[PDB]
Amino acid sequence: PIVLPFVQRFNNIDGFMTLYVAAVLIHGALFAVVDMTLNIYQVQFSLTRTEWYLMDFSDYIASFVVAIIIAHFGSKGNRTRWIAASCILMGLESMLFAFPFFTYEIIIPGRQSIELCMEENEKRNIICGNSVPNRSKCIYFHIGGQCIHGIAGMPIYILGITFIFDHIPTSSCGFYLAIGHSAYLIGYLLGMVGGLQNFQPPPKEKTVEIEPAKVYQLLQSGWWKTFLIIAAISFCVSFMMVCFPTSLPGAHKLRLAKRKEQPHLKGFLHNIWHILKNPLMLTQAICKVSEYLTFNTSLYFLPHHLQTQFLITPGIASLLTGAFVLPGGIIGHFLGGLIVDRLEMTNKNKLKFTLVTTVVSVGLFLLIFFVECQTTTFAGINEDYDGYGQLGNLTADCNEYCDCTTSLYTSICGRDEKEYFSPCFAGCKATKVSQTEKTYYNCSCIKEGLAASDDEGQFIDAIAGTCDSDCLKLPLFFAFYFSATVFSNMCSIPVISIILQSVPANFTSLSLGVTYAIVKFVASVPAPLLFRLSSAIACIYWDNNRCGGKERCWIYNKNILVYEFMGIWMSSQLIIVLLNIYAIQIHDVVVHGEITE
Amino acid sequence: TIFAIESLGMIPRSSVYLVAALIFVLMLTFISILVLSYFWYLKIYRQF
Amino acid sequence: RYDVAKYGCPLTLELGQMFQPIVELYDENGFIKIVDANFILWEIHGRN
Amino acid sequence: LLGLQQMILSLTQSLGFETFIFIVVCLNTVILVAQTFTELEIRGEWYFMVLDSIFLSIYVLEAVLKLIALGLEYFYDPWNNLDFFIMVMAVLDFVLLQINSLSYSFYNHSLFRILKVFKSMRALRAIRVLRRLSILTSLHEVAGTLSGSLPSITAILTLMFTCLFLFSVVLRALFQDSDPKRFQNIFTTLFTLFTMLTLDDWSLIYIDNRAQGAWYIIPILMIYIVIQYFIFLNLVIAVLVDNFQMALLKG
Amino acid sequence: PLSLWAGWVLDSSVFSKFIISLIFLNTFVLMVEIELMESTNTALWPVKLALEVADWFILLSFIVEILLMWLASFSLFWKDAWNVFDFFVTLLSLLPELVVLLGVPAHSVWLQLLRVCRVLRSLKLFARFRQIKVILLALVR
Repeated sequence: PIVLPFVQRFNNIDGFMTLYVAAVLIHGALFAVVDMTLNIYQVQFSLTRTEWYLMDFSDYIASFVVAIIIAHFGSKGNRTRWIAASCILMGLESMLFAFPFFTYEIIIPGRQSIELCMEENEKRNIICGNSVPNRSKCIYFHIGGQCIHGIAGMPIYILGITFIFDHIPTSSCGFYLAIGHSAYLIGYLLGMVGGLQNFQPPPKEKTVEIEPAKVYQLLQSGWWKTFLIIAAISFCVSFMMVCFPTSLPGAHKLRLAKRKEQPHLKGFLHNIWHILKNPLMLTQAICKVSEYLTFNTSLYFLPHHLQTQFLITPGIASLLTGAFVLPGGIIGHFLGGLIVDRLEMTNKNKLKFTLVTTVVSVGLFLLIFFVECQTTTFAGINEDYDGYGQLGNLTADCNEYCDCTTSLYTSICGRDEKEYFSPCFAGCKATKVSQTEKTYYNCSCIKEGLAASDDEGQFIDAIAGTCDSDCLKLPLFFAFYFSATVFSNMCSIPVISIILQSVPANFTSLSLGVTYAIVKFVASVPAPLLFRLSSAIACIYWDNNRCGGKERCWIYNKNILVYEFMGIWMSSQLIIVLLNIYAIQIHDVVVHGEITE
Repeated sequence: TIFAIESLGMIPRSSVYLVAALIFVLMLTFISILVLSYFWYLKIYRQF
Repeated sequence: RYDVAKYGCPLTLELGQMFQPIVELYDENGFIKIVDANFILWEIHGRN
Repeated sequence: LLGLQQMILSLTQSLGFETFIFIVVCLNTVILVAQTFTELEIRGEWYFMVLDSIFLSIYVLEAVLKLIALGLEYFYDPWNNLDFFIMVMAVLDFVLLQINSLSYSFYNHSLFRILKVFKSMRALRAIRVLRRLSILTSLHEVAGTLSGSLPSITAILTLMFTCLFLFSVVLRALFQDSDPKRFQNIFTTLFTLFTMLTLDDWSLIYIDNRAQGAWYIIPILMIYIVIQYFIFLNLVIAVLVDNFQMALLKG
Repeated sequence: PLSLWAGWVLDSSVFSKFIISLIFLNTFVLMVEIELMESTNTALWPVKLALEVADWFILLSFIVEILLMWLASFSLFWKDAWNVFDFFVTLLSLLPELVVLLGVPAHSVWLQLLRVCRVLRSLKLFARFRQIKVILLALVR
């Protein structure tokens, strides 16, 4: 008996769009939290990188195997019911991911393993690996969570854009696509910010070795809070959207205005035949594949590039790459949508516009390479430690005294402008710590040094972290990355607008699924293998003494990595340019044939 | 007799590239605004 | 190489200030008187 | 009590504003000119500020009556806007003195200076409202013929402002590390350019700048002085002379 | 384009409002930077550098303004009315960038004369009123 004007306004198209923005925002937040949660889980819980790759590919293959089936299901049934079911499965997924971080928080603690480790011994706390037991259950939980996450998240990005395509005019389709992409982007930002504001240790960062144990407790506690909050929000959104009627009044009015003036396997095969016969769709699909490949490569590579070239600490480098890939991206998406919406862009003009954007992006990438051709301060790789020992003298008496592990070696900076790996191996057996800075005392394995330094209460103080004297190229590179992100995010909206034009209204549901299958299978499966091959080509000097099977390198060759990644990016962009220059002629031929003026 | 003086000066960081980043952000935004106005006038010159 | 056993504790002077090198005479038990003479200052190594 | 109250207020406002306001403002002016008067305040200082508070209470009663009066057209009068502003600062400083306690400096402070200059435009507004009668037609016509050419003199003062600001910028720029101690900041700069514009010891500026190592700054100051002097003074003199000259040509 | 573009950007009120806003913002900012160039406010030092570089951006806006002037009659504009004086003043205001990029201004820089030249050009290109114009015509005759 709800005949309220609140309902009569909530069934409007803007009412649907508000909850779609909220759902895309919470999906982006959950995905951004989940990715770095899996990364820190793999870093902390004593596993190998191949398993991280496996449970990262599990989400992608689940999305691939759910996309076509959910497009086929929504092509015949109500999209709202499937969206609500996906949101319900999403809310279940968030709690299923939260459960291991609260039930199984005693897998690998600092000292809480009282059965096989004792407090008075330091060596016995890092051996007798009972953490490997009760970890396979967590692996099963995480792989199931990734599977249900893909199965519950994909249909959304399919059916919401299907709703936009089938019940919004093209004058606002670009705006809705742009604000949906911006909602996903700001969800990524907000999720990473909430994750990194709690996973990072409190201002008591530099206390005694109960600090890793309390950080280990705190990060799982924070994930347990955040995932239940996300699950409650998703369940509330699902329940609110369930109350929405199937027959939308605004959609029915639009259909009545536009009326004037069985998905069978054979129909599926005919549709695939039409898709393969029209080469515009193939060109746009490969262009989207290359754009996604370039975006993912840049996102995965920029923090590592900052560590190896600008000496940017991992989390700070990832924070920089995140927090400065969004302001360009959201503005580019908004501009790309708004240009088409305000100016009523045509298909040939869209192709020319995308070609111009890709050309200027290629020029900007060339400028980025030219800037990277400049030199910078070099840390390490000084062709053996000044003649005292070889590459492999890191396991000295100074290393053996304080019991350092090679998997967490940081960079110290002496006062003679020489940077040394393993600050504890640098000879410093005393560590007195200030409130805002880490430093090392009484260093004996170090060189002469002691040039200037600075202290008040003592002396012989080696500061922690990587010292930098010429880091002014970073803001320039960040501005160039702003421009590159703008022109990369601004290319995608005209492609989707092109995709809308060539497909009739009744079949517009399956086009998004067809494109998204190539997005997640053809592009997303071999790209990490290619990235690992390039990374193995670059990181020749692996830690073969202890680390073994290529788990942690130390010498990341800046010139080789820059040259290879820029060659890959230039090849992808030139492939996009060639596809666009083919598609311009193809679309001109098709238009001339269909017009025959 | 001996004595050594260490007096602080005012040699700061140049920050020339740090502000050249702002220069590049600015004229890229100006070029984008000019391109938007360019496309708008390409839409609206056919009336005349 | 600077040190303290041969060069003494150095000054820690802040941004540009005014200093007069004023020296007094001392022997055996203690100081005798303030020194009024003609002075010359020279750096250890050489600057301009 | 709407329009009927407004018309009752109009009639009784005419009557009581002619009767009560004139005598109380005359007494306020008498006590204020006996107050300023820095020889009789020591023959006082206790019978003075009590009468100030009493007549400020009378003035805030005038403000209350004007607020309860017709409103918008009362606000439309610029003099009444000045009255409202003066009553705002009057209630502000009255409650500031009334609350006591506080945490800032006192005992004849800069805020107290601001307060007694506040009482100075209070006295000025009392003088302005006491001259409702017998303004004298000769000086009334003289003042009207003064105010006839407002746009010309405003344009000329805008020009002189732009020219002084340009001269201040160029002289502060050319005088860098040339003993700025007289004009180290913008205020003292523009004050030195005011002295240069008002013929005040710029010959002394020349003689104590010859003691410095800069000599070419003296011809620059020289030509700037003479051009701004002749141009501005001649423009204002000519404009006001002709403005009264059409009035002379008329009746 | 070209001359048509110059006419359109002169006719549009948004461009005129933007350029006059930049003009008076630059004139207001110009005297701020000369007041303090020390470590009195550490947090206000990078933003003051950014304000000086915003003035450099105003010089780049003058560069694109003379590009719009190149879009006009080009060689005919080399000998004209006070607009050619404005062009010369903008060139003299672009000159300090060159003399700090390659001149090493530890000498008689004379940057201040060009600065006051561009300041007076901004103070004259401020959409002067008709009351100013009539008295200026009286002064020139």
